[PDB]
Amino acid sequence: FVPTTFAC
Amino acid sequence: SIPWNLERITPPRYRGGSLVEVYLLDTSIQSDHREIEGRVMVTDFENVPEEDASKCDSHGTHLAGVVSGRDAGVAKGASMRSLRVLNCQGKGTVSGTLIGLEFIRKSQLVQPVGPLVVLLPLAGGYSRVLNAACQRLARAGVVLVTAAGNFRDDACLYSPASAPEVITVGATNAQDQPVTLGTLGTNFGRCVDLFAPGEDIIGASSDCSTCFVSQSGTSQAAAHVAGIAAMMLSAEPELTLAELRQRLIHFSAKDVINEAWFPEDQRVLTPNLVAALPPSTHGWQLFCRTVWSAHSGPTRMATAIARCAPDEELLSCSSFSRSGKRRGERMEAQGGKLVCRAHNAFGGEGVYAIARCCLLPQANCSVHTAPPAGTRVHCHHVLTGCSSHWEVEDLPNQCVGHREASIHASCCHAPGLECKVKEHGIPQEQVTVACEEGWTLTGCSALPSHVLGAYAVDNTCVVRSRAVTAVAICCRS
Amino acid sequence: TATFHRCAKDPWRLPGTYVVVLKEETHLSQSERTARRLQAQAARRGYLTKILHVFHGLLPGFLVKMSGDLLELALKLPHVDYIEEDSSVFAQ
Repeated sequence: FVPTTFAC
Repeated sequence: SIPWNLERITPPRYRGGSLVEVYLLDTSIQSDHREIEGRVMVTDFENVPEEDASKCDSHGTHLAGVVSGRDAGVAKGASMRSLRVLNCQGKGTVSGTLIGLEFIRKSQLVQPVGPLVVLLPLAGGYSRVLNAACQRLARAGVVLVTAAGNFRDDACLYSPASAPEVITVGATNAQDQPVTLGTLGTNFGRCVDLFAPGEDIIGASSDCSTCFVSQSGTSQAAAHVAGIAAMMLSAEPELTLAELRQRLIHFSAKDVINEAWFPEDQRVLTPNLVAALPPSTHGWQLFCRTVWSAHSGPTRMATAIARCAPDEELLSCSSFSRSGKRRGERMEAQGGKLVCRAHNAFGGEGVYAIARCCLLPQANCSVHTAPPAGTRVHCHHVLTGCSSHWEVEDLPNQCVGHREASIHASCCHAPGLECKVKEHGIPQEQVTVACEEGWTLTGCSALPSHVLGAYAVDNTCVVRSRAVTAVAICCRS
Repeated sequence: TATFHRCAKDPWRLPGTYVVVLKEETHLSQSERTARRLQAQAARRGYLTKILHVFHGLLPGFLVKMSGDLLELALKLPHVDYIEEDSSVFAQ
């Protein structure tokens, strides 16, 4: 999961 | 060497997207990445809110790569066009999204091409206007695929996920289970159409022009279905949205999700399907799908309505309430078309209407009703479905109901259609009876000890109670 | 008969900008006139407004930057179906 993926 | 997700969507027998164009609404993208170079056209449409570079284009670049990437893409051929509606923080607006969708429709009117697929890898809360714009664009003949949302929550509370006519996609992992990450994870519930791989998905990284990164999310899942849809529409360009949706359901892996992962009330509502590409094996076949209504709510005279698409026939109608406080269901015409309506009982929390909607050309279908007599009615034509409703607070091409209930038979003239009825009963929270392989469940009901309801799950008829007998009507060419 | 809607997720609301959605068969010329009408009526009340976009092709209507004070007035304009406060969407 990367923070560019909300709200991971 | 094959990424797990691309193997997962590969069917048990096998041997694109070029006639189709896939629009992407997302962050900016690194269009020179070697996965996608020459395959993505950047429109330079941009409508984004102010913030509040590798990072600016990470999300969009990865998803363009999932759809069309030459090494790790689903639809390796496919042409894409990108619109920028998400800023460097991955944030957009409903208005910006509307303007983007409008831009796509205007482009199409000015320069018509073939089938269009629009991937909406984004979510906000339920939005009336965003849902309406999606619906209107779907009705104009454009296919929309969206992320279910990443909040481990009911997708009906989010848009465009909740939007009628849009294909909404949840995320499953390498073990085919719904993705969960703490209190976060794939959304679920009756607004989700199917699941697809959306954890540990390798694709283009905007870190460098040849780099790759694994990302997770329901957008990655939605991107698999956009790719699969682009391939399906290249092979069969005339598919209507309803025909495409029925194929996506039909070619999915079934009953591979452990529904224990979902909150208890969402289990019955959430389709247990993981997307896959159609096999090389494919003559006409009967496709049916189960359509759950919105919950009626608790008003004493509340009704829930489940509808089929214009090109589908309603072959049966069932209902379900969790309390069992229920007045059953009936098929009623509406704009010259049959819908499934379910009735709440006095003091009931509400009910669901559950349609079985099927692709049956040349069908002439009708309803035969008998008011309370036990009570019986038959197709005097093949019987495809029995329903029953009552107005009281409590209790062979033939349907049989309770003596105090009205009983309704769905009867179709459909030559070339063979149907049979399969029964099973036991002493029981749930009784179950499945059609035989190659047969399509058209109807599911319980013989008239206190039943909560009945519903088709794929080709299995499920009856829920508090000597219960499940009855499946099964048909084939 | 025109209704107002805003995001149930309060942190995701974006007050101060509204999508004015007009009835299905409304023509672009009518949307433009309705927008100008809002701005004139607002101006007489001492309010600045900005028409950011006029929608046509999917939904008729317009996007307007204005104080929510004007919503009762805006809901009474001709052709209005409903008005929605703008809100946030996010990469998934």
